[PDB]
Amino acid sequence: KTWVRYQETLTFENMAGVFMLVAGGIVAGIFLIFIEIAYK
Amino acid sequence: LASYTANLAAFMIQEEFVDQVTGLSDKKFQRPHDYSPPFRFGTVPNGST
Ligand SMILES: *[C@@H]1O[C@H](CO)[C@@H](O)[C@H](O)[C@H]1NC(C)=O
Repeated sequence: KTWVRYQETLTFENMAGVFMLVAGGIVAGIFLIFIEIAYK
Repeated sequence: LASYTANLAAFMIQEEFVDQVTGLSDKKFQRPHDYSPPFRFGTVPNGST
């Protein structure tokens, strides 16, 4: 219990690049929407 | 949704197993009235155990 027994997939993997890519798509898409507002 | 269903399927695949008693010094080994089913265990008679 002093040394032997004492020692020292998930959703974090499939969220980071997806969140950053959707965030970059939103940042590009807002500018494209303002270009379309300037078009109409 | 696809990622969450894949997570549930992989968590079924990553199948661990908990145990009822994980120690000879268990609190269940004090009194079987501590929980609602009184469990039972014996030994061999006249044995070294
Ligand atoms: C165990 O020990 C007792 C001691 O009296 C003996 O009578 C009996 O025959 C032995 N056999 C059993 C039940 O294991």
